[PDB]
Amino acid sequence: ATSTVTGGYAQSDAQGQMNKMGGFNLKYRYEEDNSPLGVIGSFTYTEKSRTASSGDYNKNQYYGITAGPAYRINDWASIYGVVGVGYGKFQTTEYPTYKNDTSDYGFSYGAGLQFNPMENVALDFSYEQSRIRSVDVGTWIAGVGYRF
Repeated sequence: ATSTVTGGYAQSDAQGQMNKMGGFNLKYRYEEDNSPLGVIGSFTYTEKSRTASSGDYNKNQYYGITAGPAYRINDWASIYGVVGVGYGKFQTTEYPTYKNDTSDYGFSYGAGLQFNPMENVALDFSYEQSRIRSVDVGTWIAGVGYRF
């Protein structure tokens, strides 16, 4: 058996919305007891509550639903390119008007890389990019956890 366990942050900042890293990631992987299979799936949830002029809600979230198996290359490595989906949500209006434009899924892809130097250290790294109306966005997850 093994359990990768990880401890890293989730950032998503964009050319018009510097939504600070107010979120984490985690992952889970089983080994199949009958094949060298794995899976990975990160989840991220960032939030930073926004007022401070007079009361203008600038709510959004960034979350990245990541999915796919893990492939057994040769020796001590596993890579898998995966999908992700990274977009804003909620809106900016506050006054009785509504505005509702930027809130509908984009397209992303990532990779699952998963590395183990030690027996209480594991680290893993993914990168995703999205293009929301020509707003350049960056998303990566990195950290350090433990190794079971």
